[PDB]
Amino acid sequence: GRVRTKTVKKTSRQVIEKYYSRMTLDFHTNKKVLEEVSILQSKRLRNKVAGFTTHLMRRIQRGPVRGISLKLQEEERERRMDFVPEKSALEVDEIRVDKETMDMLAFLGMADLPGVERA
Amino acid sequence: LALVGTMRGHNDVVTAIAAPIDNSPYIVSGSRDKSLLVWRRLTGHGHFVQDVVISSDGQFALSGSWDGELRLWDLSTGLTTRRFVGHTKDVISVAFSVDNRQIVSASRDNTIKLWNTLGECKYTIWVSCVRFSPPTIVSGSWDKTVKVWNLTNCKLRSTLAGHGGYVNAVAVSPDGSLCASGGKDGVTLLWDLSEGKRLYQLEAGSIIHALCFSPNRYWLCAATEESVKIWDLSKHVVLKNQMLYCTSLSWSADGSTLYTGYTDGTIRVFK
Amino acid sequence: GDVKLFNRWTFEDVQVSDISLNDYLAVTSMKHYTFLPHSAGRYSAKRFRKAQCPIIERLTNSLMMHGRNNGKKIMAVRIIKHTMEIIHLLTDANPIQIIVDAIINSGPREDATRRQAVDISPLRRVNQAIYLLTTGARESAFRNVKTIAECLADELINAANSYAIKKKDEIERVAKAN
Amino acid sequence: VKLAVVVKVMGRTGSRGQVTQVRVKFLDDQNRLIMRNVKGPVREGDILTLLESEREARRLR
RNA sequence: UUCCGUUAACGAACGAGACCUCAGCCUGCUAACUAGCUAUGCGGAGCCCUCCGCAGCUAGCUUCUUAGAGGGACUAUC
RNA sequence: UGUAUUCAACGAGUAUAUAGCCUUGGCCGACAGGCCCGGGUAAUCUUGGAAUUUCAUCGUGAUGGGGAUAGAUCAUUGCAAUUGGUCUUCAACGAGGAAUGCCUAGUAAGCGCGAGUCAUCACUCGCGUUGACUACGUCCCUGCCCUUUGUACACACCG
Ligand SMILES: [K+]
Ligand SMILES: [K+]
Ligand SMILES: [Mg+2]
Ligand SMILES: [Mg+2]
Ligand SMILES: [Mg+2]
Ligand SMILES: [Mg+2]
Ligand SMILES: [Mg+2]
Ligand SMILES: [Mg+2]
Ligand SMILES: [Mg+2]
Repeated sequence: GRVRTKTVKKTSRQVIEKYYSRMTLDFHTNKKVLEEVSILQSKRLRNKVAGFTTHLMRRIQRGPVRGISLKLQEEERERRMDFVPEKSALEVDEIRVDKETMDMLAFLGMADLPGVERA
Repeated sequence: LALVGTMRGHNDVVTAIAAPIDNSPYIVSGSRDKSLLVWRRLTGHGHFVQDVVISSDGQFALSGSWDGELRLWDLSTGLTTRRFVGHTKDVISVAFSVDNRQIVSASRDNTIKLWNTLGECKYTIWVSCVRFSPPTIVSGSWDKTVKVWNLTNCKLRSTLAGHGGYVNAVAVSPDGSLCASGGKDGVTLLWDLSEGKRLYQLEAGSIIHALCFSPNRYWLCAATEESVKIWDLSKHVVLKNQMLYCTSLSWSADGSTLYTGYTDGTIRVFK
Repeated sequence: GDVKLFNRWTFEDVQVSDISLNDYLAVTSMKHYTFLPHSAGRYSAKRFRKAQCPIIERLTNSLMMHGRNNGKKIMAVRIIKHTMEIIHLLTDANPIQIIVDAIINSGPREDATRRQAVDISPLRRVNQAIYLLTTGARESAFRNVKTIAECLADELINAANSYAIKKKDEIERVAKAN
Repeated sequence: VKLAVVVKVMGRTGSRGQVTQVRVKFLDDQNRLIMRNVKGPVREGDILTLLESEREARRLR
């Protein structure tokens, strides 16, 4: 039916992977770019590829997908290294110690640690 | 800026709105509906027309279709005064000359072409929309650069490479002393034609279809996808189917109104 | 209005005395009422498309039987015109009204299949009524002095005592016994 | 003679799939919802006549 | 066995799809005396107008037929 | 049945011997058939290309539906009798038991045309015309495919 052959799926994925810079949302722009950035013999295969690429741009304009890569957030790197607070999330005081852990710190550990609590 | 009215006489995207210099009420809209309109209908092409203009006398209409050809039309009779054929790739834009006797066209063939309105001498030099200087010619390129030519010998004058995105069109001052670009970067670059150097930047946000300079207000109206933005030359914006994008902006000769070419034919006038 | 059947019949007089068979009959005098029941339109493409087709088209298309009569819609509409003139001249009323009355009084309500009894679709109701009327006219016309128009007219008025009503009677009797 | 409007269609049922089981409500009393079966073509929003309004049905007959 | 995914499998060959022919749309192009359309001129009948036939080595055109390059549809929008 | 309107496509068509093919036109012949003028080795010439549709005699009768079958007769094809013209003859046949086959849209069904067959004689392959009912669901039957399962089958349940 209207499901897409692995060839058109693959070629759409590759053209988006290497040519996401300029390609736009309109189907006709997609096909007029495809005709010169790649060699496709059947015109209707080219039309199928262009429409599929348009559909995946609709998919990607909302969020990332599992198909493409390069510039690995969608177009720009440095997504999670910026999530470094000026203070570490791990606290050191009154740090979550219970009765049995108190018995542990009475064992080989030091019972006078800075983060010991009576909880 | 307020709503004047709405139009619904079009079934596809209207790409160019052209108005006579004489301010006469005979404007021509060239659309990718395979049809034109006059505010008379034109259908002599067989593909999707992109760029339309109006002669200096205001009694002719020049429009180019995506089949790869151009046609200058007798507005009254609705017939072609002349054709222009030889753009193998689809044409993208048209413009007249300083004397409105030569026609400059930009297509998908990575080249620009100058044609005589009556003469048989034609010369050639993805080039986006072009607009001649009212005498250099400015043009958009396929590498985020804007080229300026020389009309004396059809030679390249200079290149302006400061744009982070592609250039979809060009803007020139009404007196032929400014240059402006725009694209996906959303930052419109303004330069001076004389020195060909980067003057300054304006921030919009996304693609601007048409950049129109106010003939009297010395302003700049840009059809940004997020919101149409108008600057005064203080560099400050002192205008608003789940997808909503304009296609062209046109400054009226009077200066108190403006006309927009939209997607679903809703041509809107502001005043 | 400016649209009349053969420039003779006015559609803005005929109603339906039921709220279950309205949309399946194109008798409303706002649209779907035509000059004659002959049109080269496609109605078998999608489901429920023939509901938009005029009733007179259905009646004239169901007469092209048996195999010696199909492809002769011209005779069909000529005969329907003749029987229409007969009905109007006799009854002194709008023949559209008589056609609608006959159809609305010739549709069976329940059948029995699988044997359990259960209802009938309204589109199937009008279709069965038209088929029954055409077959009854054919039965009354075969090997008889009568022409097609005369038996069609008699069956149309008698169904507004008749073949179609007795066929519906026996079908409903078989249905209601299970 | 209790006219009913088809409210939802429960897929074709029967040996040949000729009967189609639907849920209906009465035009005289909207709030009463029954299940019945209908031959022929039936779509939602239609109005259907009957004779006996007391017969019940089953889901996916 | 078309695809997305799941995945002790990974990467591939056929088949399918892809392909080719014809038809369906083009008042867009190419150009037609072994194909046509219109006007005019002449002759035919009841100046004009209704009207049939014949020429005008270009009256003009390819809308009507022919045949070629092309376009159009890709499920894009709701 | 008899008058009178009239709308298609596909293809095919010469050895020029007078002339083997397509045949135009004129003449003769009720028709079947014959002579003359000739064209086309082809978009040129054939190629100017039926059911249906106004009108009427039938009149429900195995009747002008039907024409099986026969006799008399003329001519064409062929070396040598196949077919076609005229009249006369006018059988069964008044929707067909069990069973049974095709088909979802310009399709089925109805009507012709061309080609193959060919010295002469039309079923098959295409062409066009008129043109609908229902369905647009299902695995009930007849099958096909996949998964699980059972097997004493493996020529494989006609085991
Ligand atoms: K004349
Ligand atoms: K006989
Ligand atoms: Mg033509
Ligand atoms: Mg196409
Ligand atoms: Mg007759
Ligand atoms: Mg014809
Ligand atoms: Mg008889
Ligand atoms: Mg007989
Ligand atoms: Mg044989």
